[PDB]
Parts: sequence; C-alpha cells; structure tokens
Amino acid sequence: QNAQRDAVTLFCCLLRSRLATRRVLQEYRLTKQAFDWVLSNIEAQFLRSVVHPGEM
Amino acid sequence: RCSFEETVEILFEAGASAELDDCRGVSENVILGQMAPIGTGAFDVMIDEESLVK
Amino acid sequence: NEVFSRPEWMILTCLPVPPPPVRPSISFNESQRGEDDLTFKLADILKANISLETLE
Amino acid sequence: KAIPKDQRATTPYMTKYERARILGTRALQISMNAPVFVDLEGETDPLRIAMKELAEKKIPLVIRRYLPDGSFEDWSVEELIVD
Amino acid sequence: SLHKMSMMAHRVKVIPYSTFRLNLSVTSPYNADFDGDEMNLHVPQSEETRAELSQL
Amino acid sequence: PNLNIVLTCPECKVYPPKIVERFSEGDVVCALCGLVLSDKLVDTRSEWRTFNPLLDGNNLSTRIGKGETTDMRFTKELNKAQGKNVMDKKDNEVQAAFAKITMLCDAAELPKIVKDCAKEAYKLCHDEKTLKGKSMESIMA
Amino acid sequence: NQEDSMIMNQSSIDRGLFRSLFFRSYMDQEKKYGMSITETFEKPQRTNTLRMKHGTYDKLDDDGLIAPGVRVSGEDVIIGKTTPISPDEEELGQRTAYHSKRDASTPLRSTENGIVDQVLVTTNQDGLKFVKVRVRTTKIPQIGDKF
Amino acid sequence: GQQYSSAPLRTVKEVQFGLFSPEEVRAISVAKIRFPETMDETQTRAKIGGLNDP
Amino acid sequence: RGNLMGKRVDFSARTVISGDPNLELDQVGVPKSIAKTLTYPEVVTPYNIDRLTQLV
Amino acid sequence: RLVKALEDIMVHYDNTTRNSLGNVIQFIYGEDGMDAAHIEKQSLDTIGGSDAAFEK
Amino acid sequence: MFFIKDLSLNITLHPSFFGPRMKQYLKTKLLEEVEGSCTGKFGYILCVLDYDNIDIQRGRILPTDGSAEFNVKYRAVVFKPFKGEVVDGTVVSCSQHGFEVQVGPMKVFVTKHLMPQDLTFNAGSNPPSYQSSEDVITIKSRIRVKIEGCISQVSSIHAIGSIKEDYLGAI
Ligand SMILES: [Mg+2]
Ligand SMILES: [Zn+2]
Repeated sequence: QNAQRDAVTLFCCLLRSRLATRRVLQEYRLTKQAFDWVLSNIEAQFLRSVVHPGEM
Repeated sequence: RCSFEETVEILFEAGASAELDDCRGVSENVILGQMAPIGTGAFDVMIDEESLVK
Repeated sequence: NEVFSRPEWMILTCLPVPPPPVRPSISFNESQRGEDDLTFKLADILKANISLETLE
Repeated sequence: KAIPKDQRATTPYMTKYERARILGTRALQISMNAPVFVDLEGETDPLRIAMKELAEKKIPLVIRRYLPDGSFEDWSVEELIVD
Repeated sequence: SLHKMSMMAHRVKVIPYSTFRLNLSVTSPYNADFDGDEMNLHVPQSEETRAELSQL
Repeated sequence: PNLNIVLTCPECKVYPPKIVERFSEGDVVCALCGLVLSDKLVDTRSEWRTFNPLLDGNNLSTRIGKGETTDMRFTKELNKAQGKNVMDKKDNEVQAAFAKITMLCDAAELPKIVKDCAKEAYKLCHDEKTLKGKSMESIMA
Repeated sequence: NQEDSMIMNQSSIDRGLFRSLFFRSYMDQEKKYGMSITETFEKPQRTNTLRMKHGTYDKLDDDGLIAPGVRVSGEDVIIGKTTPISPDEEELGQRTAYHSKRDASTPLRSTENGIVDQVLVTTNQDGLKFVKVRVRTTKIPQIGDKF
Repeated sequence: GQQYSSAPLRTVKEVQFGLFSPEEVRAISVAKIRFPETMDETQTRAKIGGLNDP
Repeated sequence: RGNLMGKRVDFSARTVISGDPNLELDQVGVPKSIAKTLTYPEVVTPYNIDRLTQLV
Repeated sequence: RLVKALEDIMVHYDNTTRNSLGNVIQFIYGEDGMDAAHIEKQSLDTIGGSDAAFEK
Repeated sequence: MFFIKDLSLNITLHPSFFGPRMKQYLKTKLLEEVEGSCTGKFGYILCVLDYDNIDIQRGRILPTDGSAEFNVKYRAVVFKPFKGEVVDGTVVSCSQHGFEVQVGPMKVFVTKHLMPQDLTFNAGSNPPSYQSSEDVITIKSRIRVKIEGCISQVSSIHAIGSIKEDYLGAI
C-alpha cells in the first residue's frame, strides 16, 4: 500500500486539481449522470492504462 | 554469456569449474529449441474437468 | 567438483573421435573425394602416436 | 504450491497474452473436433468460433499463473474479466 | 530491421505481376523507399501461431 | 553384412524401385501411386563446394609451416620430427620421382595429359621384381 | 508515382521502348582424370544412364548439344555429358543394373528461358574438347524493373 | 518425418557443463581408430577400424 | 550466430516492394507465382471438407 | 551491444521488473506501472497560475 | 513373485474425448494399457485393484497437438521375477539347448549345460522329451525350476532357470 500510494500520489494530485468544485460547478456545469460517467471513465481508463505483466 | 562474444573461453571455464545452468534464460531456451518463459509462454494453460459439465 | 571436474582430467590422456555426422566427407565424381580438416588432424594424431610408440 | 482462492493477489483482468493463448489453444481444439458449447450463427472459421466462446465465457479452461518464487495460481477464464 | 515495427503481420491479397504491393502508410516504420528495395515474407505453418501472430 | 538400404513403395510393391527424384522439393517419390519415398534430400554438389585418390590413395597428411605469430625454433623442431618419421613409409620415392619426372616433362613442353599418363605408368610399375633396378633413369624415360 | 515511383506508357513499351537483349553463355568441358575415365559429350539414353536429371532430352542432338535456334526453357539440358563408372565402386540403388555410365549434364537455369543464339565447339590448351553456348532472351520492361 | 519412438518425451531443463574423464571417454567410444587411412585399400567402402569406419 | 541465434529458414519469399494506394493499411499484394510456390498445411474439418475437396 | 545488453529482462506477475535470475532492476516498471502506449502529455493545474488565481 | 504396488501412469487423451464422462474413458484407457502389458521396472502387470477410488488429480494441457496429459496414481497387482528364485512351471516348447518352462506369464529357458548329466535329450519321441534316469520331462509335465538370472528389458522380460541343484527337476 505504501508503494501504491507513492506510485499514485502524482495522479491523485492531477485528479484533485482537475476535479475541483469551482471547476465543475462554474465552467463544466456537469450534472449527476455526467459527473458519475466522468468518474467511471477515469477509473476505467486508469484500469486500462496499467502495464501488462509478461511484456519484454 | 557464451552466445554474445567469446564462446570457447566461457565454455571451457564452465566445464572446468563444473558450472550449472538454470536454463530459464532467453538464449538458453532458444538454443535448446523449445518454449521460453516470454509472453504467451510465460504461463501454462490447464484444463478443469469440473468446468466441462457447465 | 569431484563428480564433474578433476585436475587429472584436465590433462588429456584419451581423445574422443567424432563421427562423420560432424565432419561429413565428400565423394565427388567417384574420383575426387574430399576429407574434412579434422580428419587430416586425426590422421596426424595417429601417425604421431604410432611413431612415438614405435620410437619408445 | 497452489495459492488458495482467498490469497490470490494477481490482476483479475485477462491480459492480451492470456486472451491470445486461450483463443489459439481453444481454436486449435475446435479445429480438432472439440465439443462446442455455444450455438453457431453459421460460422466456419475456428478462430471466430473461439472468439464467440470467449465472448460468452463458455471456454472450459483455467490459467496457471506462475509466480517468480516457484508458486502459481489458478484463475479460471470464466471468472477473469475480459477487456 | 532495428524496430519492433520493422516486422509486422499482414493480410495477403493475391495480385499479378511480381512485386509486393502495399500501402504507403507502412513505409515509414519500415524506413523504405520504392527504389529497388527488397523485403522478406514469412508464412506461419500452424493455426496456433497464426492466431497468436494475428492477436499480437 | 547387408547395410544396403533399398527404397520400395509398400502400397505399390509391384516392381523394383522405378522412382523419380525431386531435387527442388528435396524428396524422392514413386512415379506410380505418387507417394513420396523420402523427405529431406541431401546434396552432393553443396558439400563439394568447399573443396587425389587415383595416385595418393587413401593416405592423408598435413603440412607444418610457420605461423603468423610463432618462433623459428618450433618450426625446425616440428620439421625435424617429421624427418625422423619419414622412414615409417616408403612413399618418399614417389614424390621425388614425380618431382623429377615433373621437371623433365616441364622441360620437354609436353601437355599435362602425357604427364598424368606417365605418372600413372610409373605408379603401375613402381617397385616390382621384374624391374630389378635400372638406376631410376630408364624407368623414368 | 509516390516514393520515387514511375508510371510508364504501355503502348510505348509494346512499340519497343527500353527493350534489351540478354545473352547467357554456358561453357562446358569434358576432362580426363587418369586417362582411364573419360568424359564424353553425348545424348544420354534413359535406359542405361543413372543419375539422370528429370529435364527433357529431346532438344539434344547425337553429339549431346542443342543446335542454335531451338527455343529452350528452364530445367532443360543444353549440353549432355556422361561419366564412366565402376560396378564395384558404389553400387547404389540401381547402379548394378544400369552398368554403363552416370549422367553429369549442365542444364539451363531453372528460372530462365529463351532462344539459343550460338553454339561453338573447340579444343582448349591441352586439347580437351570444350563447348560454349550462348542463349539470347529479350527482357521486356516490367513493373519491377529499375530505371 | 522421422520414425516413431516409445521413449517418454520431455523438455530439456538443466544443463551441466563438465570435463570429459578419460575413463568415460573409453566407456562412450566404440572404436579405437588405429589406421590413419580414410577408406579401405580397395578404394571403396570404409577402412573398418580407421578414421571413418562403419 | 549462423546456426543457433539465426538461421536460413523455409516458407519465405524475398522480392522488390512497391506502392499501391488502392490497397488497405494492413494488407500486402502477393504475386501469383509466390502464392503458388509457398503453401500452408490446413486441417481437414467438416466445415471445409467440400472446399478442400474442391482444392484437391 | 544494446540488444545483447538488455534481453533477459521482463516483468513478472507481481508488477516488478526483474531478470531471469531474479535480480530486481526496478521494483515497478517505469516507476509507475504504466505502459508506453497509453501515456499522453498532461498539464498540472496545481502549480500553474499565480497565487491570486490559485486562491481565486 | 506376485506383489502389489501403487503405480502411476501418464494418460494422453485426444481433444475429442473431453465430454463430461471423460473420467470413465480415463479408467478405460487405464485398463487397456496397464492390464496385460509389461514393464521393465515393475515386472509383468497382472491386475489393477481399486477401480472405484481411482485418483484423477488434475489434467494438464501440453503445447502442440492439444492432447490432454493426466497423472494417475492407482494400486495394482504385478508379477516380478527375481534371480535365484525357486518357481514351478510347465513346459511348452522343447529345444536341443533346453526345454522352455512356462511360469505364469513368463517363459523361462533352461540351458542344457545347466542340467544334470543323467538328463538326456530325446528327439525320437513325439513330442521330443528329455529322458533322465528316473524322470521324463515332457510338455505337459510339471517341473520345479530354480531361476538363476532375470533380464528386465522395457516391456519385455525373460529369465533363465536351472534344475541341476538338489530338490529340483520334475514335480
Ligand atoms: Mg533503398
Ligand atoms: Zn508407389
């Protein structure tokens, strides 16, 4: 878990930067299904951006 | 080690010092001519007889 | 290692002879037959060995 | 030495190599007259049938993932999340 | 062939004459030019290696 | 003791091997039922590319000369060792006789065919009983 | 035309544009090892000749050569040469049945074809009868040809 | 295309490099090779006991 | 180097390559002579028994 | 020298880059565990901007 | 000797035998190959005990061909000869070098030189029989043979016996 947090710290900082209350309520004006869809897409693409074990 | 450059010297020192090879290296599996633990061959495929009745 | 290497074994006493599957000779036109270089070397070892035994 | 199911700590997602060898071995068995578990829509090529079985998780196989310490795990292709 | 892109699978289209025809969007990873450059074509002989070759 | 491999077609078995040899495919095939008889054909032209039994026989020998990085003392010790083993075989007369005959034929401007025929004749005579001498000049002439 | 590619007019090619002739010369020579074995240029018979190539021997004459003007293709024997053999030397396969000689002809290339232009026979320096052949072939400019 | 064998088929794993003992060389060999000649005196077959015998 | 790591292999063709915009990105135009020279061993199955029978 | 220098290095089923002998070169491939085929240049909005814009 | 030993065998199955009933097929094969055959390490395999509790373990897929490999551990009754072992047998074939005794599934041979001097060979009888000074060795006759040596070749076992010593010969 220490290596996971130290390997996800920067990406979590980027998500906390791009996902602010003012940036979503003011500029984006996202709704409930739109915000949840953005969360599911970010988590999904993050689960697809993982390197596969066994690659040279 | 012998595959890269100095083949005879490495082989002679190996036979002299009674060296043992693990034979999971890439070039080793290549020389012997069978599957290596790289990619598709880095895992074995099995069968579950309990899944055939599904 | 006793089971694999010995200083007495480092000194050559008996010499293995590889089969023609290693040194394939050729019989071209039935009158132009070529022998490999290792074959000539084995002939030299035999002539020198028999010569040394005769002189000794 | 066969890690139990409650201690399997590998990635639950099926990699491209696992999907590749599962489709290759499964298609090779289908080419050798293997019992097909899915109803065909008129296919003739064995690889398309193997992908049809993978799309419905009807492939009866389980992967023995070798760990670097000599151990292994048994992740069945039915419980593996594809794509 | 110094890239891993320099060796890539392809779908065979039977055409007359004697030259390998291909699209020009693939000559950049091969670092090739249509001025007398020869290429090599290998054929798999098994279904398993053909499927593994098509999926990778 | 036997050791003679004879190719036959077990499906035809009607005649001794009347077969055809496909060199481009590297196989040998029965010209009747079309069944192949052997795969992976060996070549004789390809092994000959890298390279005299009629005169030298089955005898083998190798020269010892100086090396790229060597001493002149070792070259003499190896040649003197062969000079002590030169009596083991009585073939020194064939090389010297062929050398002098080579000098005479090269002095007479005769073609190589007459040289090989003369060397073959001297090899047929060599050292028989009915010769009984002639001081090496008359057998050469 | 992309990447140094050129488009050529077909009607100009049909009228003889950049068409060239290629002359390939096949030189063969009979030799004698120790006078006892003598290679001879002759037409090999399919009855007594062993180790005969699968090519056709209908274009050869009585001396074992192809007269100029005869259209030849690949896998065709141009010069027929046979070598004497000994019965107790090999005895391989059917060598104890053919008895006579062994084929050792020099055929044309596998991928080549054309019309034999000129054939000449002459004795060399040591008096060995050798023969030189010259076959011509017009190579029409194709797509794969370079300019 | 080779002939079938009843021996169990396995892969090649560990490879050990060592020196050849003279006793093991004499235990592996089958011929002594005493004649420096290649073929037989009759210019055919093999010398039988020479550099390249059956 | 010439017998273990690399080697001359069968089931291959070498020739001059050229462009063809009418083809796809992944395809390759193979000449008819190369298609008739090289081959591929397919397994007879009840799905292509009639097709392979036609090929015979 | 580069090919024969980096050859027997892969990633096992534990997200740890180690060679065939088990020597660990990197505890995490690329120090992040991400393949080089899903990374895109992104902008960090945490450091960008002035203090008045940050608090604004 | 008739011993009982737990043996293990690797069974190969074609991909066409992957039905739910495949286990039965395994046992089927496990019989057809094991019962009646012979091995140079455990002797002539006679029977196979415990047919219901046959362990199947786990089947593994080998690379090419796609056939399945299984490791089966079972209990079997086998027969293994031994050197210098007194057994009984009945003659089948007769030869001038000696009569061939039949001990179970093994056909032991007895050399004429390994026989007493009073035992002589008789070819004038039908079948040819060995007549001694008191006993007549015929085909249907029972003879107690002391096995001197045994050969353990793969899937083929032959032994050599003798009756020269005391307390031997015809039964
Ligand atoms: Mg170029
Ligand atoms: Zn036939």
